[PDB]
Amino acid sequence: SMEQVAMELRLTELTRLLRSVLDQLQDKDPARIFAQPVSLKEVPDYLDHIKHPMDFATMRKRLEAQGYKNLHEFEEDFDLIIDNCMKYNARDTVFYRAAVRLRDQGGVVLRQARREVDSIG
Repeated sequence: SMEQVAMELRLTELTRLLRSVLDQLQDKDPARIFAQPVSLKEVPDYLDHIKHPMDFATMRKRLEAQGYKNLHEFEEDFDLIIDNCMKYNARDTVFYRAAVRLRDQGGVVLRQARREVDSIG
C-alpha cells in the first residue's frame, strides 16, 4: 500500500535523525568507555549484576535495523548505558565519572531531539 510506504519513509527519516543523535551522544564519550559491550570474558560475573547490558555498538545495530520506533525507546537504551555503569561501578571510579559526564552532556542533545521529533512529526 501507499500508506505502508509513507510509514516506512517516516521510520527511515526517524532512523536518520536518531543516527545523528547517536553520533552526537557518542562524541560525548571520547574515552570510548561505552563503545562496546562489557566483555563477559573479562567480567565473567557481569550478568549477575546487570540484567540488561547496553552499549553504543549494540544501539547502532538496533538503529540500522530500524529497530527504534520512537525516540522514547532510543532514550531507554541510552539511559541503560548510564544507569548500568553507575550501579556496577563505584562513585570514585573513572567509569562512574564518565557516565555522569555523558548523562549531563547528553541531556542537551536529547532535549533538542525531542523538540525536532515533535516538530517534524
